[PDB]
Amino acid sequence: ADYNYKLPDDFMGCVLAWNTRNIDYKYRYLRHGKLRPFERDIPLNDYGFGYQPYRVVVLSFELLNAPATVCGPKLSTDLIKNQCVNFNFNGLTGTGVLTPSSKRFQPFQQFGR
Amino acid sequence: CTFEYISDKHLREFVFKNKDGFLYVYKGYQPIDLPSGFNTLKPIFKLPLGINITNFRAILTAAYFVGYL
Amino acid sequence: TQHTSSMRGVYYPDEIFRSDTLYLTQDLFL
Ligand SMILES: *[C@@H]1O[C@H](CO)[C@@H](O)[C@H](O)[C@H]1NC(C)=O
Repeated sequence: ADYNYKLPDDFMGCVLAWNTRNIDYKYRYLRHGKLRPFERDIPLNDYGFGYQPYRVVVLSFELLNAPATVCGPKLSTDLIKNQCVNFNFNGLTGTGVLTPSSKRFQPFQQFGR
Repeated sequence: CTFEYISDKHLREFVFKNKDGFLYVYKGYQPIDLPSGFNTLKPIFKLPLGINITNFRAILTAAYFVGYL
Repeated sequence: TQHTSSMRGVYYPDEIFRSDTLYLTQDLFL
């Protein structure tokens, strides 16, 4: 957690790890300071083929800072105006009435506030 | 090599920031020794490259100004 | 030589539309 792989304190995502002893390395142990989160430095120690090695995969999600691309399987419907409906825009859910707008967004902007 | 990306009388100004393994770049332009005025900069891209940046250098083929955030 | 940055280096803080307000933000600015 100090010299190899640090996660931030505000991490949002999943960590998965499984045992692989049927198919079975190096880790840094001397450094002048820790690492910042998601930093990679590329003093080395070799693992002994002690416990059976595990494989670890970490999944990190960006929360709608850009137009959305990675969504689950859901079916889209037509949009209804001037009527009180439940709406769901890119996982953003709510209840209200939708109206055509005169606001002038810029191409990096996705929603108002 | 770990990351690669290829894409298709005036002042060009940029802001470079690095946090959480991400490198953010902002860019603005204005047509006019640094003039006094107000100008606002729009984001272009952030790169998910996880290295420490403590130095940098411009690449030339006549003046450029550097300030710190 | 050294010069001054007279009200330079302002960028849009996030990807959110805002209109006719005053917004306070805390970030890395010049
Ligand atoms: C980046 O390099 C500097 C000097 O080479 C070092 O002090 C710093 O700790 C490094 N960054 C990280 C996140 O370790």
